[PDB]
Amino acid sequence: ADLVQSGAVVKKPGDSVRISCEAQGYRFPDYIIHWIRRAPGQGPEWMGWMNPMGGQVNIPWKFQGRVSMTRDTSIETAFLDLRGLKSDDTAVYYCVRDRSNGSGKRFESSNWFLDLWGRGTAVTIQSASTKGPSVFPLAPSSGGTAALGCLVKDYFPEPVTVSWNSGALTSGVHTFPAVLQSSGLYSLSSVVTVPSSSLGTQTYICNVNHKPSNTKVDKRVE
Amino acid sequence: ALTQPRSVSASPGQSVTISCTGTHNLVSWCQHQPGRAPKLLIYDFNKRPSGVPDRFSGSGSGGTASLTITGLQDDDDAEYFCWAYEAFGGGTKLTVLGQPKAAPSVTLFPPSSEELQANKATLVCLISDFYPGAVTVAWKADSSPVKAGVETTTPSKQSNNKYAASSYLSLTPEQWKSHRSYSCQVTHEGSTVEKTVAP
Amino acid sequence: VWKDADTTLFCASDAKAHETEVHNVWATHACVPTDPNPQEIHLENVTENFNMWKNNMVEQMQEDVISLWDQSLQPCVKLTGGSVIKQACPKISFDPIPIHYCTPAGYVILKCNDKNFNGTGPCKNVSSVQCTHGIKPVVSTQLLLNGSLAEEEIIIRSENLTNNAKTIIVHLNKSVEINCTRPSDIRKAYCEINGTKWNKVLKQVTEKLKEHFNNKTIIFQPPSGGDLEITMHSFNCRGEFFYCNTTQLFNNTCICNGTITLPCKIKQIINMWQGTGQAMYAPPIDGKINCVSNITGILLTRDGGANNTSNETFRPGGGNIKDNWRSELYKYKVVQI
Ligand SMILES: *[C@@H]1O[C@H](CO)[C@@H](O)[C@H](O)[C@H]1NC(C)=O
Ligand SMILES: *[C@@H]1O[C@H](CO)[C@@H](O)[C@H](O)[C@H]1NC(C)=O
Ligand SMILES: *[C@@H]1O[C@H](CO)[C@@H](O)[C@H](O)[C@H]1NC(C)=O
Ligand SMILES: *[C@@H]1O[C@H](CO)[C@@H](O)[C@H](O)[C@H]1NC(C)=O
Ligand SMILES: *[C@@H]1O[C@H](CO)[C@@H](O)[C@H](O)[C@H]1NC(C)=O
Ligand SMILES: *[C@@H]1O[C@H](CO)[C@@H](O)[C@H](O)[C@H]1NC(C)=O
Ligand SMILES: *[C@@H]1O[C@H](CO)[C@@H](O)[C@H](O)[C@H]1NC(C)=O
Ligand SMILES: *[C@@H]1O[C@H](CO)[C@@H](O)[C@H](O)[C@H]1NC(C)=O
Ligand SMILES: *[C@@H]1O[C@H](CO)[C@@H](O)[C@H](O)[C@H]1NC(C)=O
Ligand SMILES: *[C@@H]1O[C@H](CO)[C@@H](O)[C@H](O)[C@H]1NC(C)=O
Repeated sequence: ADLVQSGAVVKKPGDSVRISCEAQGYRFPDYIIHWIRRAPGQGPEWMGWMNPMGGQVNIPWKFQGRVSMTRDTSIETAFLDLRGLKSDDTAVYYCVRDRSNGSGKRFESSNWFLDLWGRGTAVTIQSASTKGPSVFPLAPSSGGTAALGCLVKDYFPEPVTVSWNSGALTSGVHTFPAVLQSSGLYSLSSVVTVPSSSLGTQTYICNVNHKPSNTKVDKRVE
Repeated sequence: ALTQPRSVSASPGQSVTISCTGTHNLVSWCQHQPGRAPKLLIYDFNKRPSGVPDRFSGSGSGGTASLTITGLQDDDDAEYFCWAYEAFGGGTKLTVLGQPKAAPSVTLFPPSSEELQANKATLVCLISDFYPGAVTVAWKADSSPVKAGVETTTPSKQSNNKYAASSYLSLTPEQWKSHRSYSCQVTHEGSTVEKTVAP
Repeated sequence: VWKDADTTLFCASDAKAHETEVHNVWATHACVPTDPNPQEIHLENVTENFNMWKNNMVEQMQEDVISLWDQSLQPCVKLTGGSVIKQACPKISFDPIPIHYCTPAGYVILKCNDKNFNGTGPCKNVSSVQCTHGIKPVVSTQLLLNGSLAEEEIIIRSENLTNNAKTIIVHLNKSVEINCTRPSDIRKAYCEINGTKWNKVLKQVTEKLKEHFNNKTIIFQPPSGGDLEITMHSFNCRGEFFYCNTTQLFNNTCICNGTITLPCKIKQIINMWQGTGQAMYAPPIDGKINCVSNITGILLTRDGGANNTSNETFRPGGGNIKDNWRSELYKYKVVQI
């Protein structure tokens, strides 16, 4: 008894996506099915429920017209359809089985009874292209504390490989996870803690390398 | 729609309480292990299904609902969610502390001369070595706040079981030197730690 | 003294052993003659707790009407998940007859008579009966037809009204004729309603719905998705299957002042309401196919979300036909002596 979801996918702005949910181990025709949304950096968002007996749907305004919850009781699979994707639609979607509602012996729950959960399907809206990085120096400023680094602006996709001074500086280096910004682009930062007394006696260089973009950079920091 | 704090934490044997604030309807709870299919824990405030232990329990009245897990184990480390019909809680990361607490080491950089040569300003603010990984970043113009232009991150685990994150404030050249100061505050378990950069 | 209990009931009817009309054939061999001298009993100064949304009489009526339709209707072809049998598909006579539901020995039915009972609360003047009243087993969608009317006020029934996944039933004070007719291409028909009547009734239903949803404004909308039997008002008139577009009945702009006519169609292939599969029928009979029915119930589903908005929308159609039985069975409750 579980809900098998289809695999993750990428899409372009506009566009439209279809996702399955093959029910296993129970009577698919009974108990409705809710579709819920988890977008990066936000709390779960319900999208509607679908009664798999007749196919009736209940969908809040936010998604009228743009979504359709369907099914095919012949192979006990629900379906979610989203048209005209933008950035705020990039998310992981689950099909989930209510069991306090529909035909059949319901569970007895005054609230909604979200018994069975799918594993999720990720859709990513890549309003990107490819491009490379534009790297700029993070300069130190103002006991022996001294931090510097290497900013890597607007690239796509992962990964980039950063190696300070061609593999001479490795201690105290901290490369942070890259951000997928508004644009659906990548950008990251790499810092290092150094001796304050070492500024002036030896200078250091970014080594940003975006291989799928074919990009090999060096950027010196003072 | 329903509030719910972001972080809980305890150590293999005590007891914790996550709560959901919102409005006076009944709430059920759900556990979500990393990438797995979520699991119903307790429904209609206090009621508990079968296949789930007596340690998980809950209640609710007055506007907020409580979900308690006693005698914790090293498999309860997951996200927890609550719902009242189609009102949903934001989630609460439950961390089972294997190591001790750590406060954030926060570093705030300015936009380089080269950045402004090409007409883009980005304040970087990196957060280091904190545990658990539940951060709240905030940028503020001189004294007042900002909400637009901020692009934060989910905390990741470093090479030694603590956490890191970044935060970028993208801005226009004029609104970089528009005024006096700019700062990336980091709220961690109760208190903030605030850096500051100026033109 | 009595306690709540659940047991197998039986049915009673006035069916004819010689009739070929299909409900009479089912009812002579599945039911007994109606009680020759029935009489009810007042339960002075006693209160009971009815709950029309957990009543086993409803499940039993569901299984009964399923059996009746399973033996009764003769499609040319029936397809049910891979299997598909083909049988002779003659025309049939068809007109629902009232059915009563009798208790066996050692049980008895209790009757809520609180004029404005909502199906779930406690009850003031409780009665004791042997059987129910004559309940007509007419499957239909969106509209409830040929049933009984509310005594005093229009009444609004649900499990909770703040749950949107749970159906809402509205019981009218005043029936509204829907006069459906296929005149003497061969499938196009039309249902007619006195528009003034129906629109006055719908304004009254809006006023009640605003009563229970914090004076908030409410609006009607066509069903959103799914198969034809939900999206349109579907029913069976003398063996033919009518599907009527009901959008002109839920016309908010005209809370029209004459005759509404719904474009209906007779359909060859249908999906069986027993969830079973789909079935194929024979082309319709000749002549004037008439069906004057009373509209005496509506079923709505409220659009989820929009707890932010200052209005609530309602669409016709509520789940599966089991709840139709609730529409009439709400006021009964079998107990054990
Ligand atoms: C039904 O009536 C009872 C009181 O008799 C009340 O508590 C309950 O809210 C009512 N239900 C509905 C759906 O109105
Ligand atoms: C209780 O039901 C009876 C049905 O015979 C009805 O006549 C009577 O008026 C009801 N009681 C009250 C107080 O209305
Ligand atoms: C239709 O409603 C009228 C009330 O005006 C009633 O007299 C008649 O018996 C009803 N017919 C039915 C339910 O078939
Ligand atoms: C219908 O109910 C309303 C209010 O519930 C009432 O004003 C009206 O008189 C009722 N209709 C009849 C025919 O009694
Ligand atoms: C019903 O409609 C038919 C045809 O439209 C008409 O001949 C008949 O008089 C109508 N009957 C009633 C009771 O309205
Ligand atoms: C429709 O019903 C109204 C009742 O308000 C009455 O005038 C008559 O029965 C019908 N009128 C017309 C014009 O059909
Ligand atoms: C609507 O709410 C107001 C209070 O703001 C009240 O005057 C009125 O009674 C309410 N509506 C009805 C139909 O009672
Ligand atoms: C009913 O009519 C209106 C307008 O044509 C609309 O709701 C819909 O197109 C129709 N219903 C159908 C085709 O099921
Ligand atoms: C609603 O009623 C009137 C008909 O007189 C008009 O505003 C409109 O065309 C109707 N809408 C329909 C039938 O969809
Ligand atoms: C409703 O009742 C009338 C009168 O008894 C009958 O002719 C008609 O067939 C019934 N309608 C349905 C859908 O059963």
